[PDB]
Amino acid sequence: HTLVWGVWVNGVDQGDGRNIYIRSPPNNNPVKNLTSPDMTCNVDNRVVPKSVPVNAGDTLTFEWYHNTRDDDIIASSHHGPIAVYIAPAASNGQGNVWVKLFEDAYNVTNSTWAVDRLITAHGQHSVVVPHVAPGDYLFRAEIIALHEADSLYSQNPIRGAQFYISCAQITINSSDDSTPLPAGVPFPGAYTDSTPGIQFNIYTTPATSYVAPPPSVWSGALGGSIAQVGDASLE
Ligand SMILES: OC[C@H]1O[C@@H](O[C@H]2[C@H](O)[C@@H](O)[C@H](O[C@H]3[C@H](O)[C@@H](O)[C@H](O)O[C@@H]3CO)O[C@@H]2CO)[C@H](O)[C@@H](O)[C@@H]1O
Ligand SMILES: OC[C@H]1O[C@@H](O[C@H]2[C@H](O)[C@@H](O)[C@H](O)O[C@@H]2CO)[C@H](O)[C@@H](O)[C@@H]1O
Ligand SMILES: [Cl-]
Ligand SMILES: [Cl-]
Ligand SMILES: [Cu+2]
Repeated sequence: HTLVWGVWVNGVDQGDGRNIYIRSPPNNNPVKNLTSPDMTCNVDNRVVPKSVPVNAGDTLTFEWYHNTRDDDIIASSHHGPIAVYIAPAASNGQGNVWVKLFEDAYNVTNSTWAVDRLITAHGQHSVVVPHVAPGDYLFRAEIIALHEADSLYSQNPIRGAQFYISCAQITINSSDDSTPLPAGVPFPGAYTDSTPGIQFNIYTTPATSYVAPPPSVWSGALGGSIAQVGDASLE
């Protein structure tokens, strides 16, 4: 159970974005039905009044929290990967539009899941804004908690992979468009019961064998991190 509080741009806090520039759901419960319309941008996908201005090459940091800002972030049980996707905003996240900018699943070097590192990072993970066409975008940050993913939700709706999905409205102002955004995948639709990384038993299957759900990270993506970029406690 986790939500996005807001974003930072080049280490500058853009302030509380909930229901303002984040398409916030009413609560931190997960989405679990892979064919749900809720897979796009969680259960309350609608235009919110603001979009955060960025330029190509800016560091864009998502900040998650559990109950209050800069708390436990997400229950430690919720091991799993983190991904960020981008789609043009006029799509409203519909159709073949979502392009993956970031993936971090299990780090063999550190012996930690992305979620484990997200907690240590006070809920902060970042991407480099890509060199796409100037305009309005949705950045879809997705945490998959795998602690009940040994079952398919479609088998047993009390369990399944858990999707914590948050869509931020971002406006890309200055961009040379050196990497035009291609068509991408649909949500719902990209993940199915047979997709690698959706059904996974973390109790019996080593995390060294985990394969995150496709799609692969786009060739235009410039990278990211899971690391504290801003200190919320200084405000
Ligand atoms: O035993 C089932 C699994 O429970 C996980 O804890 C979650 C609880 O089941 C869930 O009810 C609770 O939901 C809270 C939420 O955390 C809180 O922010 C909100 O204000 O109220 C909700 C309703 O009470 O969330 C926790 C996760 O934080 C365990 O983490 C898991 O190990 C266990 O298998
Ligand atoms: O960040 C580690 C993460 O990498 C995943 O592979 C990506 C990589 O992140 C990205 O830089 C490159 O552009 O594409 C590949 C393929 O999608 C990998 O799938 C994860 O297991 C790993 O934790
Ligand atoms: Cl939970
Ligand atoms: Cl959310
Ligand atoms: Cu939870």
